[PDB]
Amino acid sequence: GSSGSSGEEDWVLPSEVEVLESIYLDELQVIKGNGRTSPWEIYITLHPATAEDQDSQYVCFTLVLQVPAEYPHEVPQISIRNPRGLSDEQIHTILQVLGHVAKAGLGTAMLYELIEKGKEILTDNNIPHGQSGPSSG
Repeated sequence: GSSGSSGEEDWVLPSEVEVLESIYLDELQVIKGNGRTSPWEIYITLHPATAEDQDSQYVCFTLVLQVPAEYPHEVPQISIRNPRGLSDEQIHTILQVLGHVAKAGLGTAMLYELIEKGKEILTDNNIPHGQSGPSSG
């Protein structure tokens, strides 16, 4: 909703990716597009700083980051893929939070950050849902 006859050939989205590809070369995967939207889809599976991790990571979620054409102007579509251990409830929170970070970091690089948050979030709700019913309420 903004008359945009023409802008500039600048994009920070890629400027940040070129770096991430070096750090999370494998820890994260990036995808390119074509056409007008040419949305860049990126995936990554974060894990808690739990001890057992040393061997295996029971809980894990492939943080999906879909960077549209507007980006950064437009926050990347955040979605939890292959949510292990986490429940519909927990997952819901992860998204809401992760999203907040983006909206707050609009116009500027956020992807990198958005990812970090995911790690922390889980760290807290690492343990799987036990007894049915929220203790607090």
